[PDB]
Amino acid sequence: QLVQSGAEVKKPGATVKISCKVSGYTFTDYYINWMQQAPGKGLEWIGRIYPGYGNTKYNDKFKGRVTLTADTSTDTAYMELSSLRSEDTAVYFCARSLTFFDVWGQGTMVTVSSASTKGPSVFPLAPSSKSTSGGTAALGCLVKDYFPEPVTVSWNSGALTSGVHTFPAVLQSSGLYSLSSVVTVPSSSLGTQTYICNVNHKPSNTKVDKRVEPKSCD
Amino acid sequence: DIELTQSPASLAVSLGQRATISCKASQSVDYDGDSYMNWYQQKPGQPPKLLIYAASNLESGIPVRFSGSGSGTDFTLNIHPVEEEDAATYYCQQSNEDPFTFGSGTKLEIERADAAPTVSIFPPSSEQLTSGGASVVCFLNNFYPKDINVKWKIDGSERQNGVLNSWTDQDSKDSTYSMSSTLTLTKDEYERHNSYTCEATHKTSTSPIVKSFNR
Repeated sequence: QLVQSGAEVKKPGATVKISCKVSGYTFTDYYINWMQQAPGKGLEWIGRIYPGYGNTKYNDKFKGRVTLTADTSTDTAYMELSSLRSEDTAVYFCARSLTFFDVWGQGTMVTVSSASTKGPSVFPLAPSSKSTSGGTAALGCLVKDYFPEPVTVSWNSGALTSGVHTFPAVLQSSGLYSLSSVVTVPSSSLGTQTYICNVNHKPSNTKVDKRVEPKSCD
Repeated sequence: DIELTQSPASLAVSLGQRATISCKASQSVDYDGDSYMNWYQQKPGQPPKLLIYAASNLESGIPVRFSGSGSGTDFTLNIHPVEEEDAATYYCQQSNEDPFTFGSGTKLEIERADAAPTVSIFPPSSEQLTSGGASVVCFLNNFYPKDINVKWKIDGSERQNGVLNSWTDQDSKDSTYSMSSTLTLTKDEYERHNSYTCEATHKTSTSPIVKSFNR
């Protein structure tokens, strides 16, 4: 098992240090590599450390900017990246002997931005107006202006799962994230069924339950 | 540094069809008694997962339908009964001589029957209106192909500024795409006009799908 430290949020120019605690083998016996992956982008090798000697080798892209270390005493390897830039926003993974396979950490999300942590505003996306009787209606919640990732959305406390789509957030020019979570439902249920979106943004310890009701004219 | 050249950059096949991708190394990766070439599969928002190592050895857990072939400089990954499940980017990586390097990757996308979007429009919420904001949202769900155009009209005239669009990843099950279009106006702009409509132009129809409401 390879278990990494929690998510990080950093300002540009700052540094981050991620940990990778190992178990179930002789830690000093195998190379540990780190690989990162920007949101919706490929994999990018950063460097390896030999836990036995503490000798390292880094990708040219990060040379002089990354330091890999280890504490054999607690079977933990570390990756420290300095002079952080917004382009450094990515999930960072440790992998034992990536060249000769095999085992990966769960990953550590690091977000680099001048933006500060903020809870989302949750706006209703009122049930779709139907010019003609009988059909499907769409409704949802707009979870706007939060930072950083991630947020979680459920409907009716997880009771409503069919036809739910919680979209990948977009990064607005402001530096804040916004996403929509929609559900399609029979139009006939709008009169009788209550719809609540349950939003949880753990980075700001914010929790909102928003009732999404038909417009007053409906 | 060994350069890994993958091709094509993207593939688009129907479910059940066979696909082959190529990975060429700038120099032979043959050493010991094996070629230090591995293939990884990376699904959206997931860490990469190994498929093949030693150019042709399957990792335990990986189906037979994933086959790695090649030696020296020319390598290939082949996927038989392709399914929506396989929608990801496939990378090859050489582990012969440091630094270890990855190919640019080959994005596997699936083809399917054209599907018209299910369009829903949502007036600004009472909550948002209480402040100085008014966003009008349209959901364009479960359509194909991905190519689609949305036009917003206020009292019959197009509005191009203050719209944010977002597309979902190709659906992992039915291979469709969904998109959201949000038109943000001031509370004053919203209350100043009456008719709000989003028009979806997709190849599935000669005429755009129109959803609209009057304040």
